[PDB]
Amino acid sequence: ALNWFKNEFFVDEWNIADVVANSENNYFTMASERDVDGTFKLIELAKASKESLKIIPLGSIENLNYA
Amino acid sequence: LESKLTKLSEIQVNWVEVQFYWLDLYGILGENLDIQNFLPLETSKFKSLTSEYKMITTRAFQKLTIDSLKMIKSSLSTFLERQRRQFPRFYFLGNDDLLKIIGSGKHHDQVSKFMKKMFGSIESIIFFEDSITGVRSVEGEVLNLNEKIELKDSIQAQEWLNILDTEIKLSVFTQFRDCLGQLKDGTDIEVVVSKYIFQAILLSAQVMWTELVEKCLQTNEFSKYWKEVDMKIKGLLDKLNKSSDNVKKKIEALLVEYLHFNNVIGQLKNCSTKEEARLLWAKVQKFYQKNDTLDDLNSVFISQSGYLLQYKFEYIGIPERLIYTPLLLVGFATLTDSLHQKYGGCFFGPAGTGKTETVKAFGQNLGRVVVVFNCDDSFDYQVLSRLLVGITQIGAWGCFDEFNRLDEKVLSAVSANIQQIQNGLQVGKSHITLLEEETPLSPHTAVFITLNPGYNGRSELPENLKKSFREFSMKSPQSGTIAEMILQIMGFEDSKSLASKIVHFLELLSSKCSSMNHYHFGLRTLKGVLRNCSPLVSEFGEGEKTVVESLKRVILPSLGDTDELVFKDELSKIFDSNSKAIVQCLKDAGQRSGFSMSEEFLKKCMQFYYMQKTQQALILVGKAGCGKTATWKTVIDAMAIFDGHANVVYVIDTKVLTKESLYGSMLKATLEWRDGLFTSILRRVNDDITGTFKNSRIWVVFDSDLDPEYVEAMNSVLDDNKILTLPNGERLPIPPNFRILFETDNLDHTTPATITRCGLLWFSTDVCSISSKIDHLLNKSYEALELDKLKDLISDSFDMASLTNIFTCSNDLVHILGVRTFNKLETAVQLAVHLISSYRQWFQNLDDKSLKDVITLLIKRSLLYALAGDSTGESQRAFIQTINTYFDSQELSDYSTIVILSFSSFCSEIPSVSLEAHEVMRPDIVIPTIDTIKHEKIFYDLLNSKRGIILCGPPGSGKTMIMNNALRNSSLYDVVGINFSKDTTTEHILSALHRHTNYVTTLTLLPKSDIKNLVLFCDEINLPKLDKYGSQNVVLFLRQLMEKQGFWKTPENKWVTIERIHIVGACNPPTDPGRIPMSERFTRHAAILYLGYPSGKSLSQIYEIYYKAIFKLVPEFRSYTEPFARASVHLYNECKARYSTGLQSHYLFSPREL
Amino acid sequence: DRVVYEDIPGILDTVKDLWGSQGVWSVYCTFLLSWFHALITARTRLVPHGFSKKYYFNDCDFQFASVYLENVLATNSTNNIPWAQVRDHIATIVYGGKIDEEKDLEVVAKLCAHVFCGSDNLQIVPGVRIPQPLLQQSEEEERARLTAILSNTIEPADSLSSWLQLPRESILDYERLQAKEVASSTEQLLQE
Ligand SMILES: Nc1ncnc2c1ncn2[C@@H]1O[C@H](COP(=O)(O)OP(=O)(O)OP(=O)(O)O)[C@@H](O)[C@H]1O
Ligand SMILES: Nc1ncnc2c1ncn2[C@@H]1O[C@H](COP(=O)(O)OP(=O)(O)O)[C@@H](O)[C@H]1O
Ligand SMILES: Nc1ncnc2c1ncn2[C@@H]1O[C@H](COP(=O)(O)OP(=O)(O)O)[C@@H](O)[C@H]1O
Ligand SMILES: [Mg+2]
Repeated sequence: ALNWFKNEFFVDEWNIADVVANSENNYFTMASERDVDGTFKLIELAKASKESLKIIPLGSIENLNYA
Repeated sequence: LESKLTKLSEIQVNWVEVQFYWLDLYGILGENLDIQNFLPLETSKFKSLTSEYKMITTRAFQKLTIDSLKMIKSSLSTFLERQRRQFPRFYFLGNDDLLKIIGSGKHHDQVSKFMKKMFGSIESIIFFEDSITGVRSVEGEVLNLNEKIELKDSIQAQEWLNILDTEIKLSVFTQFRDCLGQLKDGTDIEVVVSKYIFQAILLSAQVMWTELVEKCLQTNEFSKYWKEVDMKIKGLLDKLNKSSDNVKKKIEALLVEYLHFNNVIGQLKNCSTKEEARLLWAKVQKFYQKNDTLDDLNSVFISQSGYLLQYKFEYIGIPERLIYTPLLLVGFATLTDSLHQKYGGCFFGPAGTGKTETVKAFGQNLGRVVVVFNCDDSFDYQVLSRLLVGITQIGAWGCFDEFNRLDEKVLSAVSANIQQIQNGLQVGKSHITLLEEETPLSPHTAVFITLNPGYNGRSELPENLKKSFREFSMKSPQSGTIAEMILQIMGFEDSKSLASKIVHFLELLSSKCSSMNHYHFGLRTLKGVLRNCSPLVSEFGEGEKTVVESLKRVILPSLGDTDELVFKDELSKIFDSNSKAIVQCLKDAGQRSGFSMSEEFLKKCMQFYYMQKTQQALILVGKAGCGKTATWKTVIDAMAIFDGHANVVYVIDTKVLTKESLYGSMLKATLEWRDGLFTSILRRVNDDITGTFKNSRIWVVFDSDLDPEYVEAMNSVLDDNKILTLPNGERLPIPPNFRILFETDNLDHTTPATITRCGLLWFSTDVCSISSKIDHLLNKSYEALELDKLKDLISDSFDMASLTNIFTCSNDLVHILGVRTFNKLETAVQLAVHLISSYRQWFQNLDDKSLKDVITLLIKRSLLYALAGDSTGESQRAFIQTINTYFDSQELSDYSTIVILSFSSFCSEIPSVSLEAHEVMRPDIVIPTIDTIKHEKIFYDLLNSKRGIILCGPPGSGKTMIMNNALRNSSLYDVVGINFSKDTTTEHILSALHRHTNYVTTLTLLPKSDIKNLVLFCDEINLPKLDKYGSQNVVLFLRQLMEKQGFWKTPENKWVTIERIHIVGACNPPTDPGRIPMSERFTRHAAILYLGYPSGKSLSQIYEIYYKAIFKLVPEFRSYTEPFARASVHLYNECKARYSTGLQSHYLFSPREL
Repeated sequence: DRVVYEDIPGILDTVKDLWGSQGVWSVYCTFLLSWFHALITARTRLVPHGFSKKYYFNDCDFQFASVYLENVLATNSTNNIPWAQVRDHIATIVYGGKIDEEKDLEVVAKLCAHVFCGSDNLQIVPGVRIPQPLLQQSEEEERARLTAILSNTIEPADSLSSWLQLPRESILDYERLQAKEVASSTEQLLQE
């Protein structure tokens, strides 16, 4: 019954690839709960888009300067 | 003469340090050729320093140099980094050790000292006529190299170290090949044990076992091979009793492996079908061998669950082999699963389950020593990355024990580095880029982490880091199998039933005891029980008496009051069932120390001695002032008497010093390591320049609370690793004679990771009686000073029959700053003895009755001001009434005193005060009342008794006033004023004494003056705030000053001595807002005086004296002094009553307003 | 631009995603592993009944299980596939490594026994059935056959109970609580 509204009215859904492709912004923010990380989706998207990701974790001054 | 000797010793130490530094400099640059051209400016600086050192040496033979050398050490950082790059195992050595090993151009004996640091299982190198014959393991095993290494004079350390490293692998492979060929010839392993090293025999036996088991698996027969393995195990068990110690260790480890072989074959025999047998054989680890490889070191590979790993053929020695439990095999399987894709192995679960040991055993089975690191808060991103580039170049298997202890920022930051290492291993990258320098990546490296989640003060790994590790749960180990196999190996005739009884007893003790937080009865206590039962077979035999005695000696001291009865009942239910010299030595040590050997004290001393006999780290827990320090000091004295080994003790307070001062801190400006205090002590013990610590027992006592953040940095020290892993990479071993003591009052905040590692002694009640404590205190006070006649008078007057009822009556009083009456005896005894020794001058001109009455009056006064000195006026009156009734004796009243020997009162002691008009603004003026002179006299009497004084009372009561008024009329004491705040440190106290004291090396913090003592008046002592674990830095610092009489200097880790500095504290009631209760371990050392508000009549009299002094200016209104003062006092009282703290927080009124 | 990443709620959606993200027995084992991963990740959301705690299964576990399956199929060229070995390794080492409890290990082993039973006719869900590969198909033909099997599946409204083999009481409790929370939130959202 909860999903009936989505199945009835809205006839389209957007995944991460659709949001990245259909947005004019060059800056994106990703949020998730603890113990769930979605960087593999971004790596797969970069592989599909034939681009290169530079994975820079933050937390230290050396990584901040590198970033 | 003593000062001259101390100066000569300091000059000798400085000269020895300068000579060692110059010898290292001469070795690295001053002697070798073609080494001066790398850095020409540093070459010229080294030439100038060498010329200065030569001139100084010529002047001495006929400071600033050390400063210049230390300045040019920073110029040698790049050179040392390149030297570490040349031989990658130098990352485990310090800079001074690196200087020593490079500078040994022709000595070639300093490298055998650092074998243990660099290699982990080699303690020395066997030399023979300027050549290397072989290496010697830590356990004493001797490995002979295949070919002798020829050494020259121009050769330096790195290339001969590299060829020795390769020769060790070649020798291990050669011994393995010879042993495997001899086993293929058909001989039994009992003759092969006494020929080759343990690792070769282990690998050959494993290869033969897997080949024969696969042969038996080609068919469906296992009984013949199972019986053959059983006879082999019986043969090794028979050979165990008739072999040397080295062969004993070798046979024990082979027995572990053969018991695993027999277990696997027996499990395979009981399989119903072929598929179950095939699955079981695929699950267990198998040691195959390539027959077509032309490379020798890659010819043996290890298979488990399909995946393949390569044996490295690194020297292991004869390690303590672990019992093969099913959890161990599943852990090996998941480690192989993680390492197949070059990931990182990970184990998580509660402490004492076999995680670090499992990783080490996996490394040993894979033929390499696992280098284990103990992570800490100080491990920043740069330090951890330096450790990673140390272990990637070497190729060693790095285990990061306690990975939760890292900061969350560091855990997030090193995720890129760990992913880079994993990707470089997976894709075969030759060079990885870490810390902006391209370093080679050895294909043998791996990373392991063993976190312990679910504890306080531990971070959580981010998921982008946890996705790089394959974690496995290690919640429940199999203690039954471990106990059964260990008991079988040690020679116990009944092993299955005995191990089942041990495990059942431990389970029932865990289930039927009180729910205290320090009761952990897991795998570590079973290992301790077995390790204690191993020596006991000489005097008890391999049976049930041995295990019963071991269970008692391990578990009983850590139990409470009723838990001891539960232990005795359960030990009687499950199990069926001289020490004269040590007891005599203990009694002699107590007699020389002045203690009274009761049943409780002797029982605690026996428990301490028997538990330390096999345990290296101890915790002593009990009430404040229950007898912990006396216990371990008496036992150490008895140890020195009984064994003849001298004892050195280092009492360190853990929470007074910061971690950077305790362990150490890298200086980020120059990347230079600075030794802490415990690290400095350990390094001095390990180096042993003078040979003093060779045959002496070293005790390090941590006399403070068990902060997890402070103690879990020593996790690798406490457990079987016995290695202090520093951030810079140094691996300081713990000698067998180096023991660590933990003295604490509670275990509320400590973790099970610390309690389980250390043997624990619990003090349920005080170890001394009340009268025995009084007698010992009297003896100490007598020794601190006719004398024989006066000693009998005080002791006879201390009648215990009235004293016990006096103490019972005193227990009912209301005491501010609550201290047990067992702890207040020092004030009473020392004050009474000081008063007797003060009035001894006029004790030769009076009769015996007068002497008895004066002594009784002084003892009654001391008992009053000790037992009820921290109570209100009405309570003090009630207590003086009850001490008068509970003692013919001279009566002491509320104002009784002795003047110069006659008894008088305070009403005749009041001096007339006629203040001038202009003297009101002088802050040192005090109007003498009864309470003022009484408090002043008792404060001066307590301060002359060499005791700390804590003055308690409401604000504006007159604590600082009584301080200044008592100390103004004396030329023997100076006063320094320190006002504590919410955020006060030890550095503020030391800064307030920098202009008042002198540092003299006779170190000693003597007062600046020569005739006047110094009094440290600390105000608002409650104000310094607790940390997140509930401890005050300043309060423990002042407790250290009062009790131990000194402190450890943070920068040069040296001990000072406080000689003529007294401490007086001023505090408010703890019920006041913003005030916190201080620890009783500090308040135990200080006499407490309660200074209350003056009475309304007394306030009116004081301020009518003030108003008369004022109205001396206006003579026509001198008749209104009393109404004005009474009006002002009434106004103050009504303002105090009406406007309370409940309306506003700043509505605090005092006589300061008046 | 803000994107919140979370696991796909549906079971069939998870199977479709894991299948579209990718001899013939390797394809068959990958299909079975994708089904098993979807079922176990759907079971993880039921905190008090599906498991005894909150476990998170991610793409690394699927990658390791797939690598193990490929290694088993590569090293056993006799086509006597050790399904018991695969069951034990996946339920104990790959997916059961993080499992700290014992009943959860039992339910993971039962899920592996249901999915990786290696029978000719496998009823992984009450509607769909996965026949084993034949001896003359191709890789592309096998992929087409398995995606045709997946496409024809229609997920019933009680997939949290009928597909996971669970009693309906806890499923009804969980669904009722979630529906109540969402409906109350949108009721107080719609009133103003
Ligand atoms: N057997 C004994 N005979 C005489 N005096 C004893 C005996 N045992 C302990 N005492 C006395 O008990 C007092 C307090 O004991 P101790 O110094 O060992 O305290 P502690 O356990 O170190 O406490 P804290 O945490 O306050 O430092 C000492 O002054 C000591 O003289
Ligand atoms: N077969 C075995 N497996 C695991 N632990 C064992 C075995 N035999 C003995 N032990 C003992 O169990 C203890 C496990 O400690 P460990 O779990 O490694 O500490 P940590 O929890 O810090 O890693 C060790 O002291 C070791 O002596
Ligand atoms: N002879 C006296 N007897 C009692 N109280 C006095 C006498 N003379 C002054 N006082 C009051 O005692 C106060 C001293 O308070 P003070 O000691 O400074 O507070 P604290 O105890 O918090 O340091 C003075 O403000 C003064 O008003
Ligand atoms: Mg550990």
